[PDB]
Amino acid sequence: EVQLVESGGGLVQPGGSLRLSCAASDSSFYDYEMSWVRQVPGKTPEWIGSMYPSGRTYINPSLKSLVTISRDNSENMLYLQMNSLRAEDTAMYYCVSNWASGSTGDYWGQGTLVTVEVQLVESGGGLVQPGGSLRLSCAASDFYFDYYEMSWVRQAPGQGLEWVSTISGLGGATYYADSVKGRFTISRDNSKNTLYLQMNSLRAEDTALYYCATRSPFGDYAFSYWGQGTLVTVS
Amino acid sequence: PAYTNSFTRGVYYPDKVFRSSVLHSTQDLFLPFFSNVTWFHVIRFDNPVLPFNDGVYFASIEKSNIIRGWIFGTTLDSKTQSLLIVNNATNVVIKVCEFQFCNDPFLEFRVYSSANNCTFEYVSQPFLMGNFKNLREFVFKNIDGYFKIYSKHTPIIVREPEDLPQGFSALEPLVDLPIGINITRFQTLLALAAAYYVGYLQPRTFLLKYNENGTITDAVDCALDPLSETKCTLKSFTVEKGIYQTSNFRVQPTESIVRFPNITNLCPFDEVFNATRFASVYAWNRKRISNCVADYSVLYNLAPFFTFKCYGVSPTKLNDLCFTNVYADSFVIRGDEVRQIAPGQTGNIADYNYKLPDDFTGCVIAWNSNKLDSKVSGNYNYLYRLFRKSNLKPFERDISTEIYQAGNKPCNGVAGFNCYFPLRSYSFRPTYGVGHQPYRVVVLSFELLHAPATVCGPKKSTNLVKNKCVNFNFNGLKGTGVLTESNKKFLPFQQFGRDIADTTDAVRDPQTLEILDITPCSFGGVSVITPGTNTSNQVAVLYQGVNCTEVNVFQTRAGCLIGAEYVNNSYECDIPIGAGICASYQTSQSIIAYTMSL
Repeated sequence: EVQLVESGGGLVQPGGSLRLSCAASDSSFYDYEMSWVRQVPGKTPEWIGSMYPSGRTYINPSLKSLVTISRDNSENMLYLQMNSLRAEDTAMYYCVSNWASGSTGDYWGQGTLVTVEVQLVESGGGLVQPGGSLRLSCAASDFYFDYYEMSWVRQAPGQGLEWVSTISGLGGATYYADSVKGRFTISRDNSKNTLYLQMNSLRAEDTALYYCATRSPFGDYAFSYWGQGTLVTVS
Repeated sequence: PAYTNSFTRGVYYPDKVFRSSVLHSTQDLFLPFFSNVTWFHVIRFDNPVLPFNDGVYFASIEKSNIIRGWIFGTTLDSKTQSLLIVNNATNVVIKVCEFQFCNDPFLEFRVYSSANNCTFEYVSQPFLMGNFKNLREFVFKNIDGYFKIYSKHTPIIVREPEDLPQGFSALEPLVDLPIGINITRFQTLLALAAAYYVGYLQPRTFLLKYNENGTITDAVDCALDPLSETKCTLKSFTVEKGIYQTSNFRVQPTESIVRFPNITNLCPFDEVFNATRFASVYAWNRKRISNCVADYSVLYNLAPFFTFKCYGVSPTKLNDLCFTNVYADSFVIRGDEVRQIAPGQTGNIADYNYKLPDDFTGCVIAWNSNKLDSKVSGNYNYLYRLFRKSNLKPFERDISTEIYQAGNKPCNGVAGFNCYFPLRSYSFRPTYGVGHQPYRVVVLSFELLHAPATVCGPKKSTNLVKNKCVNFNFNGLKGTGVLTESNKKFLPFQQFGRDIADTTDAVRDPQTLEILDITPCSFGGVSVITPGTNTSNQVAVLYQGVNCTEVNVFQTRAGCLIGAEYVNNSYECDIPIGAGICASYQTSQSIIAYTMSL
């Protein structure tokens, strides 16, 4: 519930420093880049300034060397001191949390009108207790394709092979199968480039020979890279 | 009740296209050859209401035509719009209206009771066409709301076969009523030594041979004899010495099932196309479409976009291929490097702003227009990545404002000489060339996963049929066979041999959680040995050792064959049957199974 406040406005004389105040909603909404955009009546708004989270600011080359903004106190300080005021820039002003996600993730202000190398090794222990959680890991040496999709397929001898996990490389939404709905989940840690399968209470039918196979979401319907294999004897 | 032969009688034109010397093998409604059809002998009321399964092939050999009209209707109870043909003396009228036909099919307007809310009527003036008894034949059917009637009234010979004439015929399209009412029953109207020759146009696969003049020379039914089955496998009409296989021609598909989609409510696909100012160049949004139904028809006529350059997949037929997840991006770049959006391209925005993988089965879209934006004030709202010391990975966000360094020494965050910020603003003026126009490009990424389909095409959904040889196209995998409701849980995902030469065995229902086992209707490697139609018209079959008992036969280590006899003698190998054994054609004149002269 972002409820940032904006203050500062009213009658002003051409020539001076307009002191605004864009305060956050006492939260951590300053982790990304905020923006200050000016909107004139009867026309689309015009961007003015952009404050990046890494202690940086950027103004438009048109209105250059006439406006400054800085925090310098690790608090909600977005004064945006506009130097050399006039009557042409008199319009509507409102700060936005991020002017880079139009109509998708942006939150406008209220409004203040102014006047004037393919080794996919695996892990795992041995037998598993008849009912109980577990955890398996899969490492990827010399692998940087962060857009491929992952899966934990079970190819134990006897019956056929199945599909359980699905990690969208372009996305990240967890897609499970029908028999593993309330079962182990997956997580793609992009820091160390590994795969984590946090198991849960398994039954006698969960005994399999799960692998760690990755493939490309665009192209064919088969896999591209294999692993070494792990055994989970639930008995 | 009686049966008779209907050889080479019932072949018509499937469509109205006037081709020239083509090969037509469309599976439409036809009457198979040598079919036991009914022959009604009239001198009285002997012919009852005939069942209209899929069409009626009527015929009569007589002079001074007294059987001219035909009674159509669904139930003949004044419920649906029936059909009547009144051609008593000179006024031929085809009326599509509800007529209550009594028990007197003969004439003279006492056949019907009264009139009702009628419909369109054909005013065709051409008449429906002591020497001999001429032959008149007609074909009646109704498909796709078109009541097509075919006729090939031609002078017949003077009672040569006395049952049905020889030679091939092809009934030219007589008329085509645009009414779409359904007909289930069939009868006739007596206009008072004739004969009623009717049949059932059961669905099968037929092959025809057209000519440059318009007439059809040859036609094969592909369902009569193994030689007829083999003739429709080489796309020809003459055969010679050899042995050839078939593919599911002895059993023909009955219906067609698709069941592609399962959702009726559309998704907000237009929110990314028509909205306020989109994202910048250094940052790009990504909306993940979910369980929905895709309707690309509204994106074609409404809001005319630019060229639909689709890479990886076909640019058309996008209303049938269904995927699992479909991601929608957002972007706006200058109109001088948009060509770099294609996969495998390089440049400025394709190297440090947004990269594309080598395999991208999506499609780009653009609606460049400087009317919604680019006011005359000085445009510096959009920014783009200036430079990067490293290479960009495809499909990777670049939200970072680190001080870019390009000099011999690190700047340590001072923004000075050779320490420019990696984000530079853009300039989009409404008065400029084509190379400075804001292209609001969007790369719709279509990928396929192992998850159930969530958003398919806008087609309809048919009903599931159990224990029947039909065709099914669930998720692009077209298959002809029989679906069985089995208990083979844990759906197979066979990909060990990379599916080089292998077919599927079972599928999952895309509508509800179900398993459908796919079984071939009739197979087993049925190879027919044809010595050639020039010598005779007798062939034999052979199976590649499947069962030797299909649910004059000799037992060898190659299967079982029917239509020959084993000879203990040995001769020269002429036609290799299998496992070294060969056959020939010697005197009665037939084929034998002599031992190979080893």
